[PDB]
Amino acid sequence: RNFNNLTKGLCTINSWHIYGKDNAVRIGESSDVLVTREPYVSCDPDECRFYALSQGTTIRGKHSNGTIHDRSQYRALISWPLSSPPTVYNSRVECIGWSSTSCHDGKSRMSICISGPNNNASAVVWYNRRPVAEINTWARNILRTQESECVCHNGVCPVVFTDGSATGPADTRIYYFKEGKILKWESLTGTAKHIEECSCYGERTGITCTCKDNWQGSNRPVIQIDPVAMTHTSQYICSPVLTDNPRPNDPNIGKCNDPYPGNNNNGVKGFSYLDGANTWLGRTISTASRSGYEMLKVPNALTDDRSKPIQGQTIVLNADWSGYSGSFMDYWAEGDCYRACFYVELIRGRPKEDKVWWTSNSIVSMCSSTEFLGQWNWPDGAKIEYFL
Amino acid sequence: RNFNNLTKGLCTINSWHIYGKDNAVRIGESSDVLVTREPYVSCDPDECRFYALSQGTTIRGKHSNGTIHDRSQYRALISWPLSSPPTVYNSRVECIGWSSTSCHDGKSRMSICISGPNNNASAVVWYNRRPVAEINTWARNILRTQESECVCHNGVCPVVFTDGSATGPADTRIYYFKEGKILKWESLTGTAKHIEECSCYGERTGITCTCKDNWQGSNRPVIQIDPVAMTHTSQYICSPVLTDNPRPNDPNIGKCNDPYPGNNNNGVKGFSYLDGANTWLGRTISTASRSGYEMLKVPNALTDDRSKPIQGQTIVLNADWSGYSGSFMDYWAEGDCYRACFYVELIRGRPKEDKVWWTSNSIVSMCSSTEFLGQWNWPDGAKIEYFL
Amino acid sequence: RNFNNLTKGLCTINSWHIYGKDNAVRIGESSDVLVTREPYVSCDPDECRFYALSQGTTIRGKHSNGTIHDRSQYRALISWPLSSPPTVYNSRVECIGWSSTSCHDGKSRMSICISGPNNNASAVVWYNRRPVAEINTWARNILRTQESECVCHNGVCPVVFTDGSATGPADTRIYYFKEGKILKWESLTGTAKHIEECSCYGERTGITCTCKDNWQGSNRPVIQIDPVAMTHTSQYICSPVLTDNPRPNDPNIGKCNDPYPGNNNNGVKGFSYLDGANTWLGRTISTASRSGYEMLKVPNALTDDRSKPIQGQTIVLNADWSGYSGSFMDYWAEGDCYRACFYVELIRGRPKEDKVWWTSNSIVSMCSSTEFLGQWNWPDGAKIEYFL
Amino acid sequence: RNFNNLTKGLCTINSWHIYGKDNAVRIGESSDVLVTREPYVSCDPDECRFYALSQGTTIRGKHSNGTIHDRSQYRALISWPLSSPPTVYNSRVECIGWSSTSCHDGKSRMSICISGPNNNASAVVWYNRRPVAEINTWARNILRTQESECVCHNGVCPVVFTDGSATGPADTRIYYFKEGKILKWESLTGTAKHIEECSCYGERTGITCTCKDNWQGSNRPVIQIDPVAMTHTSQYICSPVLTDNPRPNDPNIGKCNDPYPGNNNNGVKGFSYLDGANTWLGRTISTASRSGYEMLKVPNALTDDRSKPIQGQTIVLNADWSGYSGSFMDYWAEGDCYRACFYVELIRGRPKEDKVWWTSNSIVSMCSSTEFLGQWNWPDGAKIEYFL
Ligand SMILES: *[C@@H]1O[C@H](CO)[C@@H](O[C@@H]2O[C@H](CO)[C@@H](O[C@@H]3O[C@H](CO[C@H]4O[C@H](CO[C@H]5O[C@H](CO)[C@@H](O)[C@H](O)[C@@H]5O)[C@@H](O)[C@H](O[C@H]5O[C@H](CO)[C@@H](O)[C@H](O)[C@@H]5O)[C@@H]4O)[C@@H](O)[C@H](O[C@H]4O[C@H](CO)[C@@H](O)[C@H](O)[C@@H]4O[C@H]4O[C@H](CO)[C@@H](O)[C@H](O)[C@@H]4O[C@H]4O[C@H](CO)[C@@H](O)[C@H](O)[C@@H]4O)[C@@H]3O)[C@H](O)[C@H]2NC(C)=O)[C@H](O)[C@H]1NC(C)=O
Ligand SMILES: *[C@@H]1O[C@H](CO)[C@@H](O[C@@H]2O[C@H](CO)[C@@H](O[C@@H]3O[C@H](CO[C@H]4O[C@H](CO[C@H]5O[C@H](CO)[C@@H](O)[C@H](O)[C@@H]5O)[C@@H](O)[C@H](O[C@H]5O[C@H](CO)[C@@H](O)[C@H](O)[C@@H]5O)[C@@H]4O)[C@@H](O)[C@H](O[C@H]4O[C@H](CO)[C@@H](O)[C@H](O)[C@@H]4O[C@H]4O[C@H](CO)[C@@H](O)[C@H](O)[C@@H]4O[C@H]4O[C@H](CO)[C@@H](O)[C@H](O)[C@@H]4O)[C@@H]3O)[C@H](O)[C@H]2NC(C)=O)[C@H](O)[C@H]1NC(C)=O
Ligand SMILES: *[C@@H]1O[C@H](CO)[C@@H](O[C@@H]2O[C@H](CO)[C@@H](O[C@@H]3O[C@H](CO[C@H]4O[C@H](CO[C@H]5O[C@H](CO)[C@@H](O)[C@H](O)[C@@H]5O)[C@@H](O)[C@H](O[C@H]5O[C@H](CO)[C@@H](O)[C@H](O)[C@@H]5O)[C@@H]4O)[C@@H](O)[C@H](O[C@H]4O[C@H](CO)[C@@H](O)[C@H](O)[C@@H]4O[C@H]4O[C@H](CO)[C@@H](O)[C@H](O)[C@@H]4O[C@H]4O[C@H](CO)[C@@H](O)[C@H](O)[C@@H]4O)[C@@H]3O)[C@H](O)[C@H]2NC(C)=O)[C@H](O)[C@H]1NC(C)=O
Ligand SMILES: *[C@@H]1O[C@H](CO)[C@@H](O[C@@H]2O[C@H](CO)[C@@H](O[C@@H]3O[C@H](CO[C@H]4O[C@H](CO[C@H]5O[C@H](CO)[C@@H](O)[C@H](O)[C@@H]5O)[C@@H](O)[C@H](O[C@H]5O[C@H](CO)[C@@H](O)[C@H](O)[C@@H]5O)[C@@H]4O)[C@@H](O)[C@H](O[C@H]4O[C@H](CO)[C@@H](O)[C@H](O)[C@@H]4O[C@H]4O[C@H](CO)[C@@H](O)[C@H](O)[C@@H]4O[C@H]4O[C@H](CO)[C@@H](O)[C@H](O)[C@@H]4O)[C@@H]3O)[C@H](O)[C@H]2NC(C)=O)[C@H](O)[C@H]1NC(C)=O
Ligand SMILES: CC(=O)N[C@H]1[C@H]([C@H](O)[C@H](O)CO)OC(C(=O)O)=C[C@@H]1NC(=N)N
Ligand SMILES: CC(=O)N[C@H]1[C@H]([C@H](O)[C@H](O)CO)OC(C(=O)O)=C[C@@H]1NC(=N)N
Ligand SMILES: CC(=O)N[C@H]1[C@H]([C@H](O)[C@H](O)CO)OC(C(=O)O)=C[C@@H]1NC(=N)N
Ligand SMILES: [Ca+2]
Ligand SMILES: [Ca+2]
Ligand SMILES: [Ca+2]
Ligand SMILES: [Ca+2]
Repeated sequence: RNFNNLTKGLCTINSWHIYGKDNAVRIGESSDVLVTREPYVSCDPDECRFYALSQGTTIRGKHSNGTIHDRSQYRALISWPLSSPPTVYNSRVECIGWSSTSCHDGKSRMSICISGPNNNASAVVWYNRRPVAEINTWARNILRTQESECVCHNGVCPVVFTDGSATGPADTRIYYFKEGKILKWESLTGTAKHIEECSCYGERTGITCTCKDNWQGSNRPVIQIDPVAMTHTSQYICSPVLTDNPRPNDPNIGKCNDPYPGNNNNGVKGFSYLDGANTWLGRTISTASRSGYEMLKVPNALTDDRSKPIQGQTIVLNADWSGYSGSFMDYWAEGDCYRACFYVELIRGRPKEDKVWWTSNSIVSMCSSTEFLGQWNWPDGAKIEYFL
Repeated sequence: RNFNNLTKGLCTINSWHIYGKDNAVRIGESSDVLVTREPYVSCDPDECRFYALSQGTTIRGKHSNGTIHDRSQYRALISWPLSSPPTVYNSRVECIGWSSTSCHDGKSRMSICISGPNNNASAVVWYNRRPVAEINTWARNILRTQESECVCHNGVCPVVFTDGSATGPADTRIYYFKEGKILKWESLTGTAKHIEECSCYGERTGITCTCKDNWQGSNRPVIQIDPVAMTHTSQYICSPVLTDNPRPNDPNIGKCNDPYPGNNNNGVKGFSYLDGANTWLGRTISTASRSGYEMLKVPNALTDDRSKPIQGQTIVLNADWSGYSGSFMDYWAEGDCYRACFYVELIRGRPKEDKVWWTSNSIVSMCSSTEFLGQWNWPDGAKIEYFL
Repeated sequence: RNFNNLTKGLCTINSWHIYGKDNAVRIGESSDVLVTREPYVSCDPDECRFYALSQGTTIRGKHSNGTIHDRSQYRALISWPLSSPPTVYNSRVECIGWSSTSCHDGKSRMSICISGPNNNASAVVWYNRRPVAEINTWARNILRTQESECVCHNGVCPVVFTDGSATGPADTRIYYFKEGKILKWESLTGTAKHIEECSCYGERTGITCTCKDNWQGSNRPVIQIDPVAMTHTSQYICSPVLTDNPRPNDPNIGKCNDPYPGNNNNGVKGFSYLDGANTWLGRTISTASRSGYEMLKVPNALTDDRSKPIQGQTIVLNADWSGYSGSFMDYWAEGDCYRACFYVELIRGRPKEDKVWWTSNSIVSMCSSTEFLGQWNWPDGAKIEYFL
Repeated sequence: RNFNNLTKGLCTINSWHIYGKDNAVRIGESSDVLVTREPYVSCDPDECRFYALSQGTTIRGKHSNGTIHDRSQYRALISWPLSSPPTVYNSRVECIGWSSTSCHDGKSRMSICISGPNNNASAVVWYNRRPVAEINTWARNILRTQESECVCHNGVCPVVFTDGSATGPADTRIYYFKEGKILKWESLTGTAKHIEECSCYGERTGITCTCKDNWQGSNRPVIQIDPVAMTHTSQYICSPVLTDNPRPNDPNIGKCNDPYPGNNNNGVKGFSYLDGANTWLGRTISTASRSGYEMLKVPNALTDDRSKPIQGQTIVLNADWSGYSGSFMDYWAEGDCYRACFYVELIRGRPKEDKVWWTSNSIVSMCSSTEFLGQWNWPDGAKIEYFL
């Protein structure tokens, strides 16, 4: 086997087709399905799999009570076959913790899990299913990472971490791993003022990450990483099509180098594909809550502070709950281009649906098509009343 | 690995032997068995598997309520080991949607799933477990396909699709795929007046598909495909032994080039093996409903408008519910001929058994023998009262 | 891979050690464990597995009601990993039917299942997981076979079948298969007067089968098969240590060429290892019912009509229910001799325990040791009251 | 494949990072999780797995009643994927019995299980999943072994056994196996006065086992084995940091060649890594009961009868139940040193929590880091009240 190199550009995105859906909450009403949150998708050279942070209990289990909680000792990164639900009997534990990332370099997979109390957390870096390196908290305030896949080029896999405040300046670092070992790390540079939960993808231009500014911004910060030089830049998506949640209404001028104001101390993990005229942004439909999901074609969104949509696709109706979203691609597929993909976490239960005492989710996932395909909408599909 | 070529003729069919049976509804009374419908069987070079459209819930799950419904966002094509039931923990998701086909070309498997609303559905073509090509609705009226396996020759795998009315003229296309890519498509030609849910098999003569005319015909339309020239013809089975359901009683003269009249706007997926004196037709025993199943040896049924049975075998008693049926063969078996096989979907629940709120099925499957074997009958075997 | 040849003798049997136990009924009180009966064990070159006839329902399932029944359409030969229980999710279906045998020839496995009504049953012979040959009933009276593993030599795998009365002269045939194809069959010859449910093993001397005379005999008939010449002989175990059940008390003179009288029209499947001074016989402890199990070292039991035990080992206490027993060996193990093994079916439920409405079993299995090991006893271990 | 050789030293231990955790009791509240106890971890060259003695019932099953019991016929050594729980459907049975050890030699795995009544127990030695050798009880008083992994060097795998009194002098033997065959055994020599449940690890210096003195000692006996010469020595950990449970308070002078007095006829399985200045000892926090767990860096603990801690790490709070602990390492990992690892059994249920009628456990496991990582604590996490 050889390390994968990012040699292709993105395929032209003319619409999005259904890729995967697990219906986990529906099935888990009467099956041993693990409670999860913070899911994602990631491919090996021979298989693509769903990933998430388990809560170490099934949904029907009495221990599902209290699973709105983010960081217990009972959480772990698990993976399971594409579009199956995460069950006790089919889920493979990648590592133990409450914040994660994972990616295949073409030879083996690296998985990283962070665990610990708020003031003493640590990352353990796994490679080829063995622990290889460890990183202690540097700011003693909830060391945390992407919650979606990382990306590798010639064996080098950059990962974005943040340690420090969620409501003020924090200490973000970009680490560069190879075979699980730390080659290098660097402090965040550029104009992004706060970074969490980066969603990344790679193509010949390098690695592009769309993150969340939890502190002041409702536009999304972007980190662009050169995995050969092992350097990066940062800014915000310039477009006035704002993509965090909650967020203000879309203005006519966005902000390239500072947070667009209106909403503070909150946000949701999200993503974009930034590719000139082939640029597509994901966002919740609601400006107030994690409901609905849509894709919008916004030419040169990264650099054009006046850019507006010229095409779109609804993925989840505003009437239905969404959640985290992130990017991944099958780097090992046939063809001359990388097909952009994404997932949307469909959160069920607390805090929005409090008649149950649990919080979980299911997954829907799409990839791009060069056809202009008809659109459907893709709800979680479970009926909360059944769980009462 | 090499692409499979259709180099053999059918084995002589002198009776049918039991091949597989999953007892899914019996087992699912107390196990995490997924609700399904529209099942089939399909072989890889090293394994044969059961396939069906899941409803994204188990039978005992409260979400089984309402599963008479055909086209939700919670459906997916799944496969699972031969004669096991389709469980949450053993079912592999092939693609997402509510109409499907799948076949192995000798190197890898192609699976196709259609999803979307009635006026905006699309097919996604998967090859070697990756999405490769997409096809948008062309008539904006429930794009739909075979619901049983396709067949390949030297890498070319033809598939029959229909888009348009179920009760009048529609737009049927035959697509020719290789490695998931579209080589060619053509509009239906010939004398078949309406085409749905083709059941196909291949042999040195080419690929033969027996379909359903939902509009006016109670004889079955046939499409004969040359996978090298990538062309086809169509007509009806000439025999007065009528094989759709519901249907009129058998006359003494059938119809080769037009629907045999009596029953409109309904039908059931079915199959036949058309092979001169070695011809066998499948049909429900009842002329009114999906109950019973029998095989009848009807020499030259395809071409002889006076042909009658000279031998038969009961598969399911008229007292027991049947459903969809279709053809498949193990193209990778040893020997000098292809052994004809088929499955019968045994539907339980709604609309016929409405004391439960779900609709599901189990599978029974037979293959041909050159012996004249004794016959049994093969009911689903579940007791509805247990589910109350 | 090469066909296995029977080149070794039996290891010296000085005691029996625990080999496997699945505790199926205990576990099935609260797990999706299939109802079974007629179990056995059989090895591949890389794995040994448990086998049994499923009843197509779990024990806790309402369809377990009535499973005392022997021959429904819902039965199948299944296999599952050594010492695990037969669950819905881990059981592999080998073929469909209500009487079976199976064996690996060193290259692939042959499995045979019989299905059908009493007057029209048929065997389907599977090889490398595909149906290859079929055999119709020849006496129209419950065609039936070994219910434990067959044995192969240089690709030839003999199997004993019986068709006809259980209470009078019947038509027994020995079939010789290779790669699933019928090389030859012959009618039973020799002095055995009735043959059912042969338990076989192989060693350089040939293949030895210990069967059951259901009609008149409480001594066991023996069939000795030469798999090269494809011929056989038959007689009874000469020893007055009688090993059927029910049976009379042990006399001082046995019978070599006729049934030992006292009990008619009943019996249980059993086994022996007939090897001169290294001869060991299995039997129930009770003479009246299927309870208890013991091994007895009876020198030259096959040929000596005065032979008595000189050593023994209790396997299951008389206070505990037993059932069918049979022979198997790991033909692919290291060493200079074949280690004799056996299983005992531990039947729970009806008819002996009628407070439940089901009949099932678990498995215990032992192999021989050249040590003189201490003995334990091995009950099923389930408490019937828990199922009420 | 080649036999593994112990060619590396221990990595420098500066802290411990989370390695695995299965949350078995939490998950088993509503899933088919087997009741276990006496767990451990052991690696193959391509995978690391959890191991334990099943009780042949699930936790929610009614047969969980009475599982405080140590030695029934329903116990077996099982293994399952790292950090998954031991379920009916994912657990692989290694052998049958109520005391075990297991280890991979680089080519295949040896597993040993002891079964039988107290006065007639026997060990069966399995190699590459086949029984190879058997050992009868030599003292007729509960033949018993390590309850954690053994260690191999160039194909030779030493194992420590004890037969005889738990409250007085007993007969301990060290066996040396290769490919499951007995090369040699020897009686215990040295100054250890009672030996049970050795926890072993290997490094270039040889194989080091830390055991339990059940009779008089609250310091732990140590056996040091040369797997080439096949000889051993024994003594106690000299340190006054006492590590058995229950135990007296730590004095200022320990004992090298005799039991440190204060607590008789009890103890718990435990471990240490004895490596000069890189020495770390594990122990329960409580001196009275199996609660809490901590690691303490105690330079030259083995040889220095005045040695005290200079660093530590809490693993389980004193408020939480612990249990058995033992050593293992991934001998097949990359790098220039072997990374020390350990597991802690977290016992739930009886005798400490008697509102339930069962006894089971979950597992937490850590490995060493050369970083000085922040510490968390790792409770079982189940709420007993949920099981009522
Ligand atoms: C079968 O399936 C197919 C395929 O899915 C379906 O076809 C799809 O239909 C959907 C729904 O209509 C389309 O999505 C929308 O796309 C429009 C963009 O396209 C329009 O505008 C284009 C740009 O026009 C401008 O520039 C051009 C030059 O570049 C200039 O020519 C023009 O004059 C103008 O200046 C047009 O080019 C385009 O026309 C083309 O396409 C037409 C088909 O759509 C075709 O008929 C034409 O002939 C031509 O070919 C077209 O006019 C997006 O604007 C829109 O997204 C907005 O609206 C949705 C609600 O629907 C909202 O959720 C979005 O967030 C967004 O609106 C918010 O943001 C805006 C930007 O800031 C803001 O201005 C809005 O006020 C609004 O803001 C408010 O809400 C948000 C969200 O809550 C909040 O954050 C804000 O604060 C604020 O409160 C949709 O994405 C697909 O493109 C279309 N696909 C295709 C291939 O056709 C088909 O319908 C299905 N068939 C059936 C029968 O069902
Ligand atoms: C152990 O197992 C074995 C193996 O399974 C069992 O043996 C099997 O037994 C079954 C049941 O009897 C047989 O199935 C039937 O086969 C007949 C066809 O065979 C008969 O007819 C042949 C043709 O005769 C004609 O042509 C020849 C020349 O070609 C000429 O010589 C003759 O005079 C006549 O002109 C005969 O050749 C054949 O004889 C041969 O075989 C005999 C054994 O069967 C043997 O004894 C002879 O010596 C000779 O060797 C034989 O006479 C099918 O016709 C029949 O199917 C019809 O009937 C069933 C109900 O039973 C029905 O469900 C079918 O749909 C069908 O009838 C409907 O359709 C007809 C065609 O349109 C129509 O005419 C009918 O009126 C009827 O239509 C009505 O119902 C349908 C359905 O609801 C509806 O749609 C219509 O609208 C309308 O309402 C069976 O398939 C097996 O062939 C046979 N197998 C073997 C190898 O023997 C054995 O019984 C078991 N043993 C025990 C103890 O149980
Ligand atoms: C730890 O574990 C170890 C290992 O398991 C335990 O040791 C084992 O202990 C068991 C139980 O005692 C033994 O099983 C029994 O073996 C005897 C056979 O051995 C005895 O007889 C031998 C033959 O003697 C005759 O011939 C020799 C010459 O060949 C001659 O010298 C002698 O005078 C006589 O003529 C002796 O050689 C042998 O002695 C040797 O071994 C001794 C140890 O056992 C040792 O101490 C001596 O020094 C010497 O080395 C010994 O005396 C079997 O006969 C017996 O089986 C019968 O009894 C059981 C009930 O216990 C019954 O279930 C069996 O079916 C059978 O009896 C039925 O069938 C008979 C034959 O027809 C019939 O005659 C009986 O009347 C009876 O029939 C009735 O019941 C049946 C069944 O329901 C029914 O069908 C009939 O119709 C009728 O109603 C046992 O198998 C093991 O051999 C022994 N193993 C070893 C290695 O030692 C140890 O006990 C454990 N330790 C502890 C502390 O628990
Ligand atoms: C984020 O995470 C990090 C990493 O985990 C956290 O940092 C960790 O903090 C923990 C908790 O404090 C530390 O564990 C303790 O370690 C001490 C040992 O270190 C101390 O002592 C060292 C030795 O000093 C002696 O020798 C040196 C020369 O060698 C000499 O200089 C000195 O004067 C003295 O003579 C010191 O070197 C060391 O200082 C160094 O480290 C400091 C940081 O810790 C640093 O600040 C200094 O600058 C310097 O660098 C330090 O002083 C262990 O002694 C202790 O274990 C005892 O106490 C715990 C309870 O806390 C108890 O459970 C243990 O069993 C043990 O005490 C029992 O046994 C003793 C031995 O017999 C006995 O004497 C005690 O009385 C007691 O016995 C009683 O209880 C037991 C148990 O029930 C019973 O059996 C007996 O019978 C009896 O009843 C802890 O292990 C970590 O080392 C530390 N790690 C690191 C890398 O810093 C950090 O806190 C977290 N941050 C936050 C914000 O939460
Ligand atoms: C695409 C679709 O919904 N196909 C239907 C099909 C269809 O309604 C009729 O053929 C008429 O066109 O009939 C029914 C049926 O059992 O009659 C099953 C199919 N259900 C599914 N494939 N999901
Ligand atoms: C084919 C068949 O039904 N075989 C029977 C067998 C049979 O009734 C007797 O041997 C008499 O002929 O006995 C019973 C039995 O436990 O006595 C089990 C077998 N059940 C099954 N194999 N399913
Ligand atoms: C063979 C056996 O029963 N070993 C016991 C062990 C033993 O009783 C003591 O060490 C005294 O000798 O203690 C207990 C224990 O938790 O204290 C667990 C072990 N249970 C099992 N291994 N099943
Ligand atoms: Ca924000
Ligand atoms: Ca019709
Ligand atoms: Ca008899
Ligand atoms: Ca002690």
